Amino acid sequence: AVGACVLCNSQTSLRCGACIRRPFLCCKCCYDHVISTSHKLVLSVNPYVCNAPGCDVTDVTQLYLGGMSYYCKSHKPPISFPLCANGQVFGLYKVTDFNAIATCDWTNAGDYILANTCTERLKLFAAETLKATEETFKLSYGIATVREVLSDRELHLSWEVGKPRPPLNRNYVFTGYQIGEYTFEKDAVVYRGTTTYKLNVGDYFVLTSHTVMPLSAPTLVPQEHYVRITGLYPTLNISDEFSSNVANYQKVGMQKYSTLQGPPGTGKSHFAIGLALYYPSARIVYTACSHAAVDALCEKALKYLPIDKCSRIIPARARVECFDKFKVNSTLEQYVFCTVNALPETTADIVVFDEISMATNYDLSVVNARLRAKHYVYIGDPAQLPAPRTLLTKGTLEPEYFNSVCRLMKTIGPDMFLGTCRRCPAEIVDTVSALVYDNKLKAHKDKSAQCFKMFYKGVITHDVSSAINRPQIGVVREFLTRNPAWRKAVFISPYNSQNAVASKILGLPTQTVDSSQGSEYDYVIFTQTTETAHSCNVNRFNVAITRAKVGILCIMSDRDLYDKLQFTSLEI
Ligand SMILES: O=C(NO)c1ccc2ccccc2n1
Ligand SMILES: [Zn+2]
Ligand SMILES: [Zn+2]
Ligand SMILES: [Zn+2]
Repeated sequence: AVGACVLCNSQTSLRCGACIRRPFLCCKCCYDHVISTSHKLVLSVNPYVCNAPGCDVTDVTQLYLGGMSYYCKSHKPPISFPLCANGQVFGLYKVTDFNAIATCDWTNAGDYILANTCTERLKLFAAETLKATEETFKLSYGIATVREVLSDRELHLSWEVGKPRPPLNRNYVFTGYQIGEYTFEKDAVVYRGTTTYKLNVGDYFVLTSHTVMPLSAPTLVPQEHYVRITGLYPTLNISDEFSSNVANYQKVGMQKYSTLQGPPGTGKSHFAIGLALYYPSARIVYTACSHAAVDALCEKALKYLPIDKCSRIIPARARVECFDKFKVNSTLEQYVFCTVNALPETTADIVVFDEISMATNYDLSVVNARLRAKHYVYIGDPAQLPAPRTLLTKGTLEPEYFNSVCRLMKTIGPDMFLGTCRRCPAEIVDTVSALVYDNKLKAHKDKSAQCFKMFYKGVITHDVSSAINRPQIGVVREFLTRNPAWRKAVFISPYNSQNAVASKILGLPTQTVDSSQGSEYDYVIFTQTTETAHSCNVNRFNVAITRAKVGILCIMSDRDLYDKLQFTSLEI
């Protein structure tokens, strides 16, 4: 009931009762808020409401102080002071951006733009409010009850009337009952639970409604610049493998935090594990939002770092299968690999946070709260995919607004830039360099002469909203007959429904653009499916085509992105 103002830290008993996070607001800032928003309920030890029996006046602008009690204009005593006077709300110990964050529905892009351009304390308020609004929104969808169990990987379901049905993709992990978490894909719905239980008919699955904890630590700690490497001890016997990053590792020891922008295949994993070989005594915590990103870092460490000094932290509510070669849950091992949401309360000499475009300000703050380190290193690429914002429907979110780190990388630029792509054929590197990296990404490989583009709009069908283009899958099928080396290709598309149709017809392994991020394949077959804002997104486009080591076939719908592709044009 007594804390500090979320706008100027001025100690106060006042909290906004109309805010879903009930932030402490000082007399000056509380007034500026209630006089401009629909928010008029003010909370103290006792609420600011009319004390007169059966009176429902709760608006602080319509209330007055009767000695030590509160009353409306109809019930106030002769000697009373309005709670709102001279730019203040009465309380003990006696902003336009805060009003917008506190009242927005988080469905517009301008809401997220503001959540990142605001002050630091408002970035945490925006992050808490957004995350709590994302969870209260989970109470809105309808329950699915089992009607029939077809097999071990398929079932038929009954849906709740009056409440809408949620998107059937691997993104929306349902929580079933206490049989564990369960996922779905499209009347024969394919079921895939984290736990393998012979599902009983009549059982029900409901979405993961978790409670949002408050944020204390900033998204980014205040920057410090040092004259020498601080708290870290370099090697002199440094493997020629990592000699290219020595100057950047030294810059890491001479700053509190450092940003590394690394386009696809420029050596981000290599940079992260080499930093451990450069400061060999340093205790490093490797973190990322996804289990896949943390696992990718584990594969690189297995190759260069002693397997005994490594540990993979796995939480009890195990949703996906993880890295199995390190000792599990040993918080004290020199090298700790763990996802943001499972981080223990520990300290480190260096913290490395990878796949930084996928992080939210909620995640940035959590890392600063659970880990107290001498140095922080943010590795990622603002030209790659951000975390999905489930409430955002109106407008497109730009990279300088993904999180505080991406905002820094897109405005002041990154501290370090890995400029040479070692993975992709030159056709792909030249296209993405011009598309998203301002011609600064250089190709290490020559042109493979296996990068093709075909302009084919086909026919667009929709399974609810995930789009399908059967003629584009047919064009791929025709190409494969004439190109058997492409038999070993991974099929990629912006839609899971397209991928389900392509897996049945082509039999190729399948990946959405979003789930392909971080991975690499010799051959990639990409069908754009539609020319929507989703499939034409340049960050998704950049990710889609930078998955290929040898060859890529792009069946395009957008003339703009087709014309930008510096690939060999095909006909049929
Ligand atoms: O070792 C690596 N991964 O296997 C790697 C990848 C990409 C690189 C790019 C430039 C310099 C070095 C690199 N190293
Ligand atoms: Zn204040
Ligand atoms: Zn409010
Ligand atoms: Zn009253």
